[PDB]
Amino acid sequence: AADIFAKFKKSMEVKFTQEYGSNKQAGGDITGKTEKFLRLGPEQDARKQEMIKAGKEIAEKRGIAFYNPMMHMGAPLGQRAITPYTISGTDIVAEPDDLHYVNNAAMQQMWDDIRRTCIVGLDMAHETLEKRLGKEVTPETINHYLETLNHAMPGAAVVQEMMVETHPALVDDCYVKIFTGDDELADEIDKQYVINVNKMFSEEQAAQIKASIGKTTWQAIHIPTIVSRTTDGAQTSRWAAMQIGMSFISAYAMCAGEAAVADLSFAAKHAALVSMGEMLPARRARGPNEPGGLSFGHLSDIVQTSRVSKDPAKIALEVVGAGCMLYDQIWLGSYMSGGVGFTQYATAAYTDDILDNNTYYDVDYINDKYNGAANLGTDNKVKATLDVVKDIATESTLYGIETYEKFPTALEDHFGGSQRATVLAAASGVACALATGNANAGLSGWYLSMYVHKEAWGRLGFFGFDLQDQCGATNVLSYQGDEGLPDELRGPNYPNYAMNVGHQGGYAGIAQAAHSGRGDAFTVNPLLKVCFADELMPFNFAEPRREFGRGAIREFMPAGERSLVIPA
Amino acid sequence: AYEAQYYPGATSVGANRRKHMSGKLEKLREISDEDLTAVLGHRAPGSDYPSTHPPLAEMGEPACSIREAVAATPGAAAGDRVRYVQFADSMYNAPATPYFRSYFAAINFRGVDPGTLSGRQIVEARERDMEQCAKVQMETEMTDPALAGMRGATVHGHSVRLQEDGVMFDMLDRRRLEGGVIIMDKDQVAIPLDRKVNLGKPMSSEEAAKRTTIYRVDNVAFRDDAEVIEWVHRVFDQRTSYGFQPK
Amino acid sequence: SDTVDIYDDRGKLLESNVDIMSLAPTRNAAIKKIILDTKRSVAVSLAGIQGALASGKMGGKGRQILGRGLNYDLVGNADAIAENVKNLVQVDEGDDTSVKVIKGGKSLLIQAPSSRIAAGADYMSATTVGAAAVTQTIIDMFGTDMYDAPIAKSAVWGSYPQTMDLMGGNVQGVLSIPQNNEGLGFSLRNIMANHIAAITSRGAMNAAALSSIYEQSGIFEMGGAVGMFERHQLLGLACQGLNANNVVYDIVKENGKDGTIGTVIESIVGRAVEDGVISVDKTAPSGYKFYKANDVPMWNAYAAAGTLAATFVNCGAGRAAQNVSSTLLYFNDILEKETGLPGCDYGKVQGVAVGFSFFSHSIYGGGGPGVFNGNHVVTRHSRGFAIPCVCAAVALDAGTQMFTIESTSGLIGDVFGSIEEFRQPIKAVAGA
Amino acid sequence: SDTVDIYDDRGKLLESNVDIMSLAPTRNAAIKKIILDTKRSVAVSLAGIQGALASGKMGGKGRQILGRGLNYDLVGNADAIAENVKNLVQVDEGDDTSVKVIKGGKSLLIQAPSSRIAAGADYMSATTVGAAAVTQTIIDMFGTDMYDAPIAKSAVWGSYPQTMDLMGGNVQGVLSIPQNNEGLGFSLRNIMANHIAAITSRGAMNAAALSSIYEQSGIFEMGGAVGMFERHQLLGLACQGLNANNVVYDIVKENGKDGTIGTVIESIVGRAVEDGVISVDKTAPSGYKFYKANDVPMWNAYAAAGTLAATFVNCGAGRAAQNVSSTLLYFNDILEKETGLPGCDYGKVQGVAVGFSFFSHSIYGGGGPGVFNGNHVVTRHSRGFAIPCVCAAVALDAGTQMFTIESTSGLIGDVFGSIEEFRQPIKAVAGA
Ligand code: F43
Ligand SMILES: C[C@@H](OP(=O)(O)O)[C@H](NC(=O)/C=C/CCCCSSCCS(=O)(=O)O)C(=O)O
Ligand SMILES: C[C@@H](OP(=O)(O)O)[C@H](NC(=O)CCCCCCS)C(=O)O
Repeated sequence: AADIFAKFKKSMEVKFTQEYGSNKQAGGDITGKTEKFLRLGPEQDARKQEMIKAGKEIAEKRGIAFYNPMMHMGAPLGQRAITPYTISGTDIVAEPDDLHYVNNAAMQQMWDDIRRTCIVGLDMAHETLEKRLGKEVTPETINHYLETLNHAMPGAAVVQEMMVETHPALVDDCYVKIFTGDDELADEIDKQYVINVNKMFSEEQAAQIKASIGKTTWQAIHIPTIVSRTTDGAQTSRWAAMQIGMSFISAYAMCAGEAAVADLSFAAKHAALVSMGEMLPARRARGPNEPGGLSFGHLSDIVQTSRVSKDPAKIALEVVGAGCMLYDQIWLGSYMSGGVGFTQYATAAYTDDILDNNTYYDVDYINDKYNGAANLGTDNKVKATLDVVKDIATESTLYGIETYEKFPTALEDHFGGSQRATVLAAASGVACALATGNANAGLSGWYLSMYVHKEAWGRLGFFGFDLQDQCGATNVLSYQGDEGLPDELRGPNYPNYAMNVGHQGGYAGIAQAAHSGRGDAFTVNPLLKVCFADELMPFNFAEPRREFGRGAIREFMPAGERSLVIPA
Repeated sequence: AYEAQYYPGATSVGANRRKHMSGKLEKLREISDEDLTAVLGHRAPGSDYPSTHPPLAEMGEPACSIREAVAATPGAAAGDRVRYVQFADSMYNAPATPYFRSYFAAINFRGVDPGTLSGRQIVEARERDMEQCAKVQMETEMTDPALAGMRGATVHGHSVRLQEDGVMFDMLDRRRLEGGVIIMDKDQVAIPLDRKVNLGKPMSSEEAAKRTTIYRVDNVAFRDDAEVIEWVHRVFDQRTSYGFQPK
Repeated sequence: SDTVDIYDDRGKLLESNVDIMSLAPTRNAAIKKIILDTKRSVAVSLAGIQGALASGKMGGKGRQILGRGLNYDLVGNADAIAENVKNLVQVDEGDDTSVKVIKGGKSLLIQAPSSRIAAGADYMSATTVGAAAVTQTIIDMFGTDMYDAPIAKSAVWGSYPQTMDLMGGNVQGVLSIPQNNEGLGFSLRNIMANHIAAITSRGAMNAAALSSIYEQSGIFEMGGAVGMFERHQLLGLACQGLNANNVVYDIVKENGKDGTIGTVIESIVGRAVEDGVISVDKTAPSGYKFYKANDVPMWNAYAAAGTLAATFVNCGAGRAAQNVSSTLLYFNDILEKETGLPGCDYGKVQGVAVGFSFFSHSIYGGGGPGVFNGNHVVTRHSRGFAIPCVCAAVALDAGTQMFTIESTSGLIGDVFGSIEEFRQPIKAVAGA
Repeated sequence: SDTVDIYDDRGKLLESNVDIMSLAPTRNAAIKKIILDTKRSVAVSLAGIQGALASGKMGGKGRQILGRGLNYDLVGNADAIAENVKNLVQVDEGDDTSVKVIKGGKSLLIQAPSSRIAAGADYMSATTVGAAAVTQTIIDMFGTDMYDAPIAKSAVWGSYPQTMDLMGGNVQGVLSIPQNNEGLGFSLRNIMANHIAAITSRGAMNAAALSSIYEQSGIFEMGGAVGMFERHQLLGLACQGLNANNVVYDIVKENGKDGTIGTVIESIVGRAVEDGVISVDKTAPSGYKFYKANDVPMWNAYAAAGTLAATFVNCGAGRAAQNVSSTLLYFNDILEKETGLPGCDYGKVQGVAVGFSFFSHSIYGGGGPGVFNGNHVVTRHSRGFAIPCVCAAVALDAGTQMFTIESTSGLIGDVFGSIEEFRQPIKAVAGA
């Protein structure tokens, strides 16, 4: 698309031909193959300058050595010009350092919002009340229950005398809403508590969702960020269940602790629980609701772009962005390693419009060659075959490679082979998924892109990059026990995927692409789709890439700060 | 006897890749033993090879039919440390590409530990065995001293725009054009040497274009190499199909 | 040496003068067969796979993959499926593989050949090979395109290997995955009480019996029955689990009409005194008699028997599973108050019962009795003497529970409840 | 129904016209025996317990409980200990229990009777009963008062059950605890390469063979060898692990003096052409020949064989374990370039090797080759065809490693290396 190609050019212009800080990078050509290295070091950049000063002062105050760029071997950072990034699809120009998750409250809050969330069915609990206590559940009793719950869930008492409670001003991000596929019930619940499926989604998407979940009722629970940050993801479902239990006891005048209560506990903790993700094996041991457990389908469903857009590519690209950030920057780059981590491994897929350029080109190519297959629709899709994948992925990769070759700025932007690999394979995979409505065809496309890339340049990614690559093509359509899985159900714990940067966010994007091409309401879990269809959440899930930009320019307000109870 | 065919493709990129893999490489320059040792930075030039374990002849070896069948390298026999040589190569038609450097090592040298990355390629081997490998890479068309650099750390440059003098960026400035020749005056981890190592004149842009193992759309376009694309497609179709059912 | 008579669930003599050592999991052919058969057997929901294929609802709670529907009549082709599955599951023609079509083609029983167990570290081969065979058969039978292979596979396997288990899949046995074990040698303890009651068709004594078999097999595997501890565990197993000397059944009978936990205690103490297991050691100033046990493992076994008999009476009277937690607690607590002797497992049955009561009556976790097992954090602590009572309790429930046997264990029940050694564990152990 | 000749590590014929199906872990008595013996066996460091007792250093790294010293001469009394231990471990007098004093009283081999394995869900009974027997023996033989019993116990069991394992304890087998499994059927895959090379006394071909047996037993238990996949896996096992038709050994021999990864590729391709396994499908304009396989599983087996022969040559030349990661990668990568055919395991050996290279040369995890295994996140992905090479590599190292066989595996080597079926696995499988 001409508008994306132009937008890519503008990103290259901003990054490389307009001065940033003191880098002296005014003027020049985005197609030229040469650069003058001024060896200015870190001070050329305004953030680095601020970091240097803070480091020196803190080292002095605390009496043990700290941040000091002169500790870098040979020479300090920035022997070549330090240049900025534009968040793709936006005009937000960010400092590189401001996109490190540690430095970026929007990124931290995105993870918090997911970690602190679970979904708990209400039907099982209502049946319990009816069966064991002979209670009638009505809209009125539910309304009273939800008022109780919205008091109790943040950490407040409903039963005992002489209780201490969380300070409301510390836990203002905690709340519980409901959604239901029962339209009549929906109309009778106090609107303050309802995620309105018929209002939040298009008519087509609402119908898909309702048909999927039938006439079931669900609680979308978000526990306090402050608690999530003190503890872990495995906390979430436990917290939810405790306060659900207390609220039932109070709202329905049960015995404060009787056998029937245990049934409510089992339902909330197990039988009617939907976690963001499941637990992880010993080597990377973690309980539920950690990044590793979060399937690609799940992430696709949390991200809300699918709900507010009708552009299949845009929807997939938002998921790629959210995915590379969470999976690479926080999960792989922190949880599974740490230190400086993997900012730019991830930014490559959500900045400077390079990925977008390749993807949108691919849409045009597909539409031209496969009779509008990439347009939103179901019966315009092409059946997944080796031929279709070879066609689309090869074309995609060739174009993306030629772009990197014709624009030395783009090559220098994505200076790491891995970055380029993610970009090229993401486009290829999304493209294949868009045409076929088959997420695993997307995966085939992803792997073939890697194969073409390696032969073209006689290099691919980092030392360990293509473990999953080389296992990739063969495991796409394997049906062996620990090999076979639709990409929708794959995630960071799929064995080949469990280690390496530059993949997981792409796979999330591919999963979404199979469904967004179809205009599908969700990728794998409607419960998560509806749960996050909620503007009260701190993080704007409809626009994750922009949100990261808002965090970079210090305009994102996170939950969970403790300034209330800290010295001033 | 089976004769290797190495790699598909009829373009210059094909011929170059086959040259790299087979080790059929033109010698373009010379580096003395002592100069090579110097830039590698593992021991003083001319000094004995330090060891990591006693020589095989001294400590003896377990009863093993494989140890008995497979001759130790000189470096293995002597108990040398495993040390390395590492190179970065410009995407702007440096003769070498990482994979092809590794293929060259694996095909032509015994007891080697090649590793391929986008920005660097390394050979780890017993010190004296490694040096023979470094010598070949350094003296042949495989390395252009401007478009490539021996770098054990801080390898950044392969994907960066060239300096106006046609030299690939080195954050640590280990080598540069002086008097029309490339001088390396630091070791591969950028510790300054007490010597200036003369690596001779760089290739012209024209020559590098003809000698490169890399494809580029403004040189030898990958898009146009139907034969190598076919290779990729064949391997892809096989791997996919056989992972479903190996038949 | 210790011998007992073994009586069935209706108080009929099965075998006389049985050495308790011959009841050991490590020695008893019938126990060994139960374990091996437990290891090698899985259930397959062909109806489940069918609907998952058609709807895209595979891989766990709430999951649905749109636009990938596969319409395969598995139920209608169940005989041919079963035959193909057998061919794949079996190791050699005419080995001990069995594949049976259950309830009109909606389910399969798969018994993997024992060679797979012998060649395995554990028991998961029955699951993995059972699922592999089904997947293969479906692909073969219905000509699934390779580009749809992922969908067919996960209809069977669910979210594995993204998840550690076959989450939202259609292949399950009686056991859980190894990694769910809290401790070493715990796999056989990780069987839901609901499962046991299903398998034994709600026969309370049979439920306790089978549960005792698994529990003690677990205790053995945990190294909990070494040296003097062997006699200790086997006396427990005989007297509690296998109705040694008809004592458990007799106590139920005499307490059946009007008995309480309290009268069951009197039954047990009276027998202990009569049989010379305990004697008055000291009379206090008030006239209260302090007892001592003449045979400590034997006294323990009487306490075990009494715990279960009390369960039968208390849960039986109420037709309510929930009574089991208090029964285990109060039987043992009141027994100590009665005698000045330690309760079953030297407090450990009572301890289990305290936490179990809390965790079957609170907000924090657990559930109804049916959810608990020897591997459960709440109910693992006694050496096999608590969980058999829980299985009995679940068996006795007349319909108070939300988490019914049917809701958790229907498939398991339909598939395992057939086999004789499972539904008649006391007869199996005794050799009938 | 392929037949192969089996040859030992010196190129001597062991058995002619072996049907590969007879090599199945599910069929082969010798493999089953290796598996059963592995499950039922553990090592005990008497020296370790003695030290822990005296110093209070038990329960893990850094740990020391002051003021609780017990001075017991375990090593000096190892024979009497072994005898008492045997009495506790055995189920029945004259069963297959065995307890052997190792290295002058410092260590024990304990082989639990197979009855415990039959009666167990897994293999942990060897550890738990082994530890229980040693604990009981110490308490009895040395007269530990009950107030010191916790100290005596933990000298053996370490931090269990606060920890899930016997952390800082003195009992371990060749396997790890079930809960460490990443996947279902993975227990037999969770064996450190260093362990394998220790047990085979650094015999490179025997290391690869023993490893192949465990790996393939793993794949079988994972349900990865069902239907057509059975032939596939057994072809690999035979050609790679068991020197089928002497090809691996022959290739080593012809490449032994001057050969490289490159020349080993030539050896493999040459044979594949000669043996009719592959043919030229098409000649490209350049004269490059695109091959196709006439028998896909057989081609895979040639690639598997080649991968190992390449390991022997490249690691052999360097006497350096580290060469294995690149060998696996470049053997397969260059093989594909040479032929236009898929490398071993259709890219999965190369895949493992990419991540394995990285995780054996980087900051992020892994380590030297010796720390890897088929259950390791890095090296699990290939279906048994990678880890045998790693065990070979470790065997061949002449002393480049920090994490030597001794440092991780000395106890295991001392104890399990004495067992001839483990030390000589090709002979074991071939019935020699
Ligand atoms: C020490 C290693 C070996 C290893 O296991 N990891 C390193 C370590 C480095 C460290 C660097 C921090 C520091 O400088 O102190 C960290 C940040 C991980 C951490 N500890 O937090 C890292 N790499 Ni690496 N590392 C990266 C990359 C790369 C690219 C860079 C090539 C180039 O031409 O510049 C190459 C691999 C390749 O060639 O494909 C690479 C190599 C290597 N990677 C080399 C160092 C290379 C050198 O000597 O310069 N990284 C990248 O490709 C992109 C971004 C990137 C990182 C963080 C971010 O995403 O912002 C990152 C992140
Ligand atoms: C028991 C198990 O829950 P599950 O049965 O749902 O798995 C387990 N939960 C727990 O052990 C929970 C423990 C902490 C909360 C209870 C501590 S006792 S303090 C309450 C006294 S009272 O004021 O309520 O009377 C879990 O893993 O979540
Ligand atoms: C391999 C394994 O490490 P160990 O071998 O167990 O030390 C694993 N780390 C990783 O996979 C690191 C992943 C993130 C860093 C590298 C991304 S390219 C882990 O810590 O569990």
